[PDB]
Amino acid sequence: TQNPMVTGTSVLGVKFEGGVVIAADMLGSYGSLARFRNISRIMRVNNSTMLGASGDYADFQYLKQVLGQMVIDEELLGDGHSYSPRAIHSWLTRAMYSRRSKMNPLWNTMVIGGYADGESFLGYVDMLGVAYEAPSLATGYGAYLAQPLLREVLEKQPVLSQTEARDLVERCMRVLYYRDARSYNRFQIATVTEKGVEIEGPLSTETNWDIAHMI
Amino acid sequence: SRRYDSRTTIFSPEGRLYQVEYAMEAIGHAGTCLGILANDGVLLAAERRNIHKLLDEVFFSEKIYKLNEDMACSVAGITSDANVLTNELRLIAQRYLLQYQEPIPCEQLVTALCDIKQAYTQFGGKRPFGVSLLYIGWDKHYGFQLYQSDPSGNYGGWKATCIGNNSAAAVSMLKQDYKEGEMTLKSALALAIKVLNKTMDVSKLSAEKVEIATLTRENGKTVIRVLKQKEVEQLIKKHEEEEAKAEREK
Amino acid sequence: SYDRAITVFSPDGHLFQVEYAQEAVKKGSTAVGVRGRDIVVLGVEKKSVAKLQDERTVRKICALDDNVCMAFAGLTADARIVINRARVECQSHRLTVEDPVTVEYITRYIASLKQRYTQSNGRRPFGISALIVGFDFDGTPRLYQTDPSGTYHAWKANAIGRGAKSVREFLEKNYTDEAIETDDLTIKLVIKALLEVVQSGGKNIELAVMRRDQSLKILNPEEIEKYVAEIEKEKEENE
Amino acid sequence: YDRGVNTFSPEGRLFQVEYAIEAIKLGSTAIGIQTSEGVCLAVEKRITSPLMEPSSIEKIVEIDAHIGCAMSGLIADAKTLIDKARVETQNHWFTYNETMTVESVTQAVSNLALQFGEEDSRPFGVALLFGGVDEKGPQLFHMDPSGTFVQCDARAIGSASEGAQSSLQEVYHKSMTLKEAIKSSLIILKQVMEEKLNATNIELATVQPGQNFHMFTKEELEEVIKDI
Amino acid sequence: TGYDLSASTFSPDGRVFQVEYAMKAVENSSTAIGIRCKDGVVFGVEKLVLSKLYEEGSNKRLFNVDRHVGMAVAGLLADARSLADIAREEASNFRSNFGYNIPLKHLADRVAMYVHAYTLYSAVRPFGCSFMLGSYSVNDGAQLYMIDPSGVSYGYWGCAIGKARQAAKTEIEKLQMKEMTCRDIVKEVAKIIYIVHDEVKDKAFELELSWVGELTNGRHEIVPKDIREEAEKYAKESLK
Amino acid sequence: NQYDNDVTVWSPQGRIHQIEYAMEAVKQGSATVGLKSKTHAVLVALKRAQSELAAHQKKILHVDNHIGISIAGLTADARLLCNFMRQECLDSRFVFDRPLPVSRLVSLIGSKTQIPTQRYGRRPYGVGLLIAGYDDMGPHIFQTCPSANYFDCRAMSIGARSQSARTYLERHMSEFMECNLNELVKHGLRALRETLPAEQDLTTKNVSIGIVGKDLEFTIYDDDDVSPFLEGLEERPQ
Amino acid sequence: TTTLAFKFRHGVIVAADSRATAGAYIASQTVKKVIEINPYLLGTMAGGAADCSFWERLLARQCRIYELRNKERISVAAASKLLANMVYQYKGMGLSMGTMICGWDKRGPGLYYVDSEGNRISGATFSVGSGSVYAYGVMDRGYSYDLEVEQAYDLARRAIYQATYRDAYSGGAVNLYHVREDGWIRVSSDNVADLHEKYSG
Amino acid sequence: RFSPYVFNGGTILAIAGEDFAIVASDTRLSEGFSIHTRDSPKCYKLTDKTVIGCSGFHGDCLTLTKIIEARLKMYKHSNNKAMTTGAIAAMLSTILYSRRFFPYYVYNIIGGLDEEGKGAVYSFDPVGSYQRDSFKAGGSASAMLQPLLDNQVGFKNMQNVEHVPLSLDRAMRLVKDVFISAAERDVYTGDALRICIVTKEGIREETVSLRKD
Amino acid sequence: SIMSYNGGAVMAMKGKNCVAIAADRRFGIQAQMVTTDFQKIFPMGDRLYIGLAGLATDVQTVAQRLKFRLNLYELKEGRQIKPYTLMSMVANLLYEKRFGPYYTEPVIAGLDPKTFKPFICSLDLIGCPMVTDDFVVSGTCAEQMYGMCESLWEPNMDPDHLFETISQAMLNAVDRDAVSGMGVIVHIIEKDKITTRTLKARMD
Repeated sequence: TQNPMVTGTSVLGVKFEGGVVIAADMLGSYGSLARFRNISRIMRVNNSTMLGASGDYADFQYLKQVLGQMVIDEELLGDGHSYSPRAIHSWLTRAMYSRRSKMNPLWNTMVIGGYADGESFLGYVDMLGVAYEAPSLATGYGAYLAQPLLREVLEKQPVLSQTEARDLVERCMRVLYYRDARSYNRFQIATVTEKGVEIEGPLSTETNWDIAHMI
Repeated sequence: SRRYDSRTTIFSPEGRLYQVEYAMEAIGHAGTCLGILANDGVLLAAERRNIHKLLDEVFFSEKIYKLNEDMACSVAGITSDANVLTNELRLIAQRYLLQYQEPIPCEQLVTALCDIKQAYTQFGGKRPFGVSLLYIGWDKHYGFQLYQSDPSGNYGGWKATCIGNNSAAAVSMLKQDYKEGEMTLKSALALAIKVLNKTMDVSKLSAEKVEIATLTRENGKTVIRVLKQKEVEQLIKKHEEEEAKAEREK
Repeated sequence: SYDRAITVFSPDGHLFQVEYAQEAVKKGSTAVGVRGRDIVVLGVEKKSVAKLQDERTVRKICALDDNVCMAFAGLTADARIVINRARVECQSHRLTVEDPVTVEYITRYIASLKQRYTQSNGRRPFGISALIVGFDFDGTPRLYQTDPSGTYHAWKANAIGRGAKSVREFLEKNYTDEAIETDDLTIKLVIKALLEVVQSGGKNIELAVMRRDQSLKILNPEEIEKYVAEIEKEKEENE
Repeated sequence: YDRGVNTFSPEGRLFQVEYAIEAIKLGSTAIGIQTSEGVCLAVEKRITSPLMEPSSIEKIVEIDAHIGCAMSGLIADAKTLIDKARVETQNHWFTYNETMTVESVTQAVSNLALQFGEEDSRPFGVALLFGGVDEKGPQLFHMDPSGTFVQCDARAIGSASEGAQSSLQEVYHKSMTLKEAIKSSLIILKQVMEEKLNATNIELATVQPGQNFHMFTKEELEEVIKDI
Repeated sequence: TGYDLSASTFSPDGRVFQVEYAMKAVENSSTAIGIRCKDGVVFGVEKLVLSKLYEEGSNKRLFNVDRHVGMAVAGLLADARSLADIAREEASNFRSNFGYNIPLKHLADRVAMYVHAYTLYSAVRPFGCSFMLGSYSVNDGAQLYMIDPSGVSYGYWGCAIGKARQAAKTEIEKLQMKEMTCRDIVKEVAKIIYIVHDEVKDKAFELELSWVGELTNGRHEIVPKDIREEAEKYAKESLK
Repeated sequence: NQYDNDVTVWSPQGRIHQIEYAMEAVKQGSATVGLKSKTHAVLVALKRAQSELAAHQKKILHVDNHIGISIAGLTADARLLCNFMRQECLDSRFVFDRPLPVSRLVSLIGSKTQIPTQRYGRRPYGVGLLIAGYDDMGPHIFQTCPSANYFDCRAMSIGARSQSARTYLERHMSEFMECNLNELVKHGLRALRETLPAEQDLTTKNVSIGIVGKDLEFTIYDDDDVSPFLEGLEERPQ
Repeated sequence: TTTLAFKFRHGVIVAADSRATAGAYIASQTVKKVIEINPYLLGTMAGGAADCSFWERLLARQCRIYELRNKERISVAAASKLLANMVYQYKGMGLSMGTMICGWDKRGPGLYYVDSEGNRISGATFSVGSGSVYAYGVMDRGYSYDLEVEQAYDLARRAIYQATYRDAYSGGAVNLYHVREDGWIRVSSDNVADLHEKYSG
Repeated sequence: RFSPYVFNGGTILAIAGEDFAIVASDTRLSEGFSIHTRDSPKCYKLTDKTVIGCSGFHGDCLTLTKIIEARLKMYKHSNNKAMTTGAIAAMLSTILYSRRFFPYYVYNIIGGLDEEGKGAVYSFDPVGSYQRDSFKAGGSASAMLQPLLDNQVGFKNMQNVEHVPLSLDRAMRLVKDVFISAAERDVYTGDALRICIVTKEGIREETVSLRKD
Repeated sequence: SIMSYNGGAVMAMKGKNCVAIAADRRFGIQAQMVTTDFQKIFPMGDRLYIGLAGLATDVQTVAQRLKFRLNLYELKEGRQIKPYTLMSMVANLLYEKRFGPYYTEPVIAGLDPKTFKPFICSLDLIGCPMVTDDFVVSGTCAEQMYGMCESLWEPNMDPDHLFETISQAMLNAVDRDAVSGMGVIVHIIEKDKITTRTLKARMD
């Protein structure tokens, strides 16, 4: 892919006590045009891991097709094994690096949140094969805007509960609605626990416009 | 898969070949040809195996295959096995001319064919060629030349030759009546009429059953001559006159 | 594409096809060759000309380079592929390393070519056995031989063809260094040895020498009459 | 009389590789002995004619500077294996700057000992002895056309391979020295060959940790015969 | 004889014995039966314990091709795992190209052409396997198919593969099949296995049961086997 | 007998005899015994010697940090499947960054050995692989065959006179779950000693033991550290 | 980077500097630029360091196999011919290699010059590098075929010193080898800062 | 267009001791003007006696690490032993040259003990050349660290300064001082300083904090 | 341009019962001549020639590839080649190198092998045939050659005035050209004989 046609935007993610919460919005844009107002940008991998992505959306449907097949392939064996969230993060890194080595990359930026064996996992995947782990991740302009809000609380208090982490994402998604030119007031929140993967509905923020009277 | 193979590649338990000897005995039947040079010019003798009176004979050319502006050949064996070889050897002589812009010498053209005929005997189990043939030609290095070919890929230089099994007795005549450089081109022609008189068991040597093609050197043209049917007949009547003349001593 | 093996093992532990093609070498004409200290010599026998035909095309002694000379047995067509292959390799060796080709190098090329030509699938072996004579740099004359198995092998005198062991038995009682002293005596040595071959009436003997500083020079059919004359004169002193 | 090249026996073994072991029996004999001081090695040339040049027939062929070889069987089939074993040691040094060990040489050799077939030929007909000195001291190994690779203390193969191995078990122990093992080997050689022992019938090859190469010019050979 | 070597030569009366030989090679294996109710398909495979020979749960002949498609193989064992790898591979390409679940009618046809392809050439042999195909869909119903080593593939309401084939299908038709729910059929299939195969041949045998249908939401899985245990209790009421 | 030549040709009885001949090639190799506890998996092998001066041919070989295999039969088919075995372990280590579970690796072997048992001009692999290792759910003992029928067993033995080796196992298979390593190993080598003539057993030159455990990488012992295991044995009765 | 090589009555003298840079930054001062191939051959380094280090190491692979097959050491003109053919296959792809080949041969001394541009010339004196032109002038003023061993050492030693003094990229230490008939031998390895005090007075 | 390269940062230091080897690196992984993480060490324990450092483009660093880890296992199953320090450096040079016309963008330093228990440091380049040195510093802050160790460890440009061998404890405070001065002037030098010490008894790790700006 | 690298000019003209063809003699590289004997007209059988102009590589290359296919055609058949058959043969040979084209423009002149009927045609560098009834021209100095033949050609002309018309057409057009000159050779063929003359041109 040389030119991304229909693109996504920033995706957030942060660990908490016994789970990882990931939120992203529901807009696909073609340049300055907000063309597709209602799409899903979060894929629920089987039971303990979870994927969101930015960048080109047509490439995201391709990886949604491939990863969806591989999970079915192990379940049909039925030997009592599964892919860990780290193994998918390891697999997806080699997929990106081999793709860019042929000078024909996949224009994406992917965030993997997982929770297995009582361990919250949060992994980053770049288009250029750059991958790491972090207690809080942000893509796009969220790495410029929401990422200072994430690291400020986590360096003050390292651990978080579920309600503290869920409220803190809604504050960062509010800020991205103000300062990002290509955002939208309709987002969905996905959360892994030990009970499984649950995806919330099309939530929205509440803005403040009291400074408009100040000339 | 494995029991259907014919194994035309293994040697004989005697320690020789086994399939080529079967092929070389087909050449002796179905055809009889020869050629003779001793001076400027060279002839080729042919024989009509099928002489039925409902053929067209509209090719106006025959077993003499003019493969070059300086060379031709006379073939005997399986008939359309030659048409693979004549079209192939015609193009070897022509790709040489593309490479050098100079006509092909008669020696190394024969070596090009004999490497092809050997290659089916070396490897594969492909059926080998049941084809032996002759060569006539002029070059810048030795002039007029004759060459015999074999199905085995063997060749050699000759001055009087043989193909057919009936012409094995002609070799006994060619040892008896050959000269050393006295080929006036009537003595060479009356000898060839004398050979095919005794060898070919068809009586009186009808002019339609045989064929003669000659190659003479012009100033720079190398005229290849396929002589017509009228002058065959006066050459036969010349040879019949010499037989009636020579029997006067008895 | 022909995926079928020709040469396999026998229950007694031998190969069929290698010891099955050496009889074709035994049905060829004989050609012997010795070496001196300065002039090598090799002579084919059994010319068997048709006495009215050409002879410059039935040559059984050729050269790969200006150093190396050939002589073989077996069938005619298989030698032509091996010779025209080895002319390419000895000339491509000079395109590499700029020396002339040593005579031991070209025998390893032929024997390795003939070995994989039996190891592979769907391929008849060759049926020839060559003599390779050369006097390389430093001027040391030596000769080798081949085999349809592909074993290069250095001798001081060789005999092949139909009647090889009889001529080798003649040289077996002929180990004299005095015959390798004079050059014309060494040529008369081969002419006496080729006289033990079939009829050898001075006409079927085609010999060729090389004085290690010159290309191969075939003796004319007058020195063959001259050397057979002095061999008859040397045989007359038996009384 | 024409069965498969790739077919098991009804008893269950094989067809053709069993015949390959029989092909070793018609070759000349060879003796190699591993000592704690080094590896000595011996072979018989089997001279046919005095017209034949003797040094053109070799059995000891160097593989690397510290690894020798010994062959018995079909000659030019062994020449394929020698040329590969030389190359694959050079691939080892020009990718690792170290010498390939004596065991790990034969691992690469015995991979295509049994790879004959149609896609992707016949099995080979030579048995080999590999001596050499490496970081585990001097070593000695033995292989076969069936790819069965093993380490031996003192293996003897060839036509007289049976009577050699029986006599060798009498005279061998673990605390041998070098020159004691050298003259003990040729005593076995003159019992198993038919010609008189001289400077032309046999040849030796002795590799040491100190004397790092195998170095057996002639007339050292006559020095040992006059001392026995 | 003389005509039965390759699979590319016809007999002088008009058939191929290499296919005929491989059919009764399937006959020497143990009994695997299959049946469908009005809202599901029930599988049942007798498995023989020789002396110990395995940890129980080894090499079960009830494979799992797709989420809604199951196997019940018999005959030779190693080639059955090869056909399972073909059928899993075929259902993935239908998913990738066409974007929905594979119908069982096509999945039978694509496999049976692949089985047919090894009956035409001398380079390969025919398969020595035979199996079943069960599925369920709310837009289609419950379907049950059957493939011989020759490649004939069509439907059944019930079938049996193994040594006990004709003796095992005599009591299958004695049942009612239309009005039954498959949970009733689970304890029915237990007794057909338990009636046949007296312990004179083999003393130890063991029963597997696979089960796809409307209760399983279309997904294929094994029965709760150690759970509820009404297979063996209701089967051993055949004492008289 | 004429239909007993190629792998492709079926029998008129329906038994391809080329596979049945390859089962005989496994019975010519030396015996070996593998078994497992709840928490450990130990396989014990027996070596042979070609001569007195020759070293003993090794049997157990390391593959991965938890998978190690035993061998029986040919040696070309040994190393040819071994190079395929080491290759597949480091691939999923390179791709997924995790060790392979033992069960689905063996399914790759049955797919690997399937093709030369069906096409023309290809022998089956005469081989006797006993496989031990950990997946995430404990020890496993697997065995293979040239017919490619892999078996999830708990204790088996393959090779020459393993008939007597199996008989010792079922009369002590109940003990093979609660006991720890010191008697788990010497339960196993009590089974090898009936695969022998009655005058030699285990004299520190012909036995090797490989153990894989929970906190234990797959470790091979040979003839010097085997000597702590070879003490505390009763002799054979008569 | 400055190397030179010249042959005379008593063999071949090879000298080089030891500085490898990176733009305006000096990577190291102790780079051994004269690559030792055999006990009887020597190679140099010019331009691309990894290009000269790889292919001369690959050239040593072929020379060792040639000795095992032919029971003879390779000749000097042979090794230069093999190196020219390997580099020609990558012509136009941007290889930097201007090395020299030195060694004793059966025909006497041997000195050749191989470029990455397919150049293969023989000769008597050569000088390769960015500061090579500063070495031609001082050497040709002092060169003779009939020199002594101690004389030829001091000529090549100062010639490297005059190059590094003028050039910016050349510097470090002066390595000095001597190719003799039996084989090469290391002479010395001198620092430029020590030579500066020697040639000051 | 799609440019396949980007710079990430990091700084690697190695010192060949008399019987030890010290490898140090920071933990900042940056890109452009932003910080991805503050915990990303560049130390990698290859064997018990060899630690490698990898800087430059991070996507090639993850790839090149996993290639070497496979070939260590391929060596051991083929040769029944482990690689030495110099054998890994000889192997790595062919791997880096194997992509000559599409190179890695990775600066490599291998430190560790030899087969005699002495410190060996091998520096590298993104195309494949290497040499053995006493100390090298690679990465973004490589120019701010080379001339200082020339004064301290190399004892250059000092009159009447003796040549004492560097002890272990003196080498520890030399490493801890240079990364403080590097963090003041470089923007890529991060927070945690992972220090690996390879002795003849094992590998010890140690983490020292720096300024967090 | 690439066509103007060596230059040249080929002209053919149809007469009453005869046909004439002519070309120049100069071989040069862009300013610098080399020789005056570069052949550009090649015989293809009797009473049928061909002329080539453009890049001198493709002049010598195509004339040998066409001769390669021609001798194979006249040996598979017994007859000679017809002029329409040759035009289809050349148009095949140029179109095969559709994207790596030969830089030449052929001109074919000849008679009927049965009657006295003449034939002229010219082709593009990729192989579009074009038959006329009066004249065809090719080369760098094309526009000067159109100005001659549009003002001098007459329909029914004896072989004498046909020679005088094509001579004045070449000598006035090529002397106006810079990179072409150094002599003009003229072939005038008819049913019974072939006449070849060389004209007296400006050698500057």
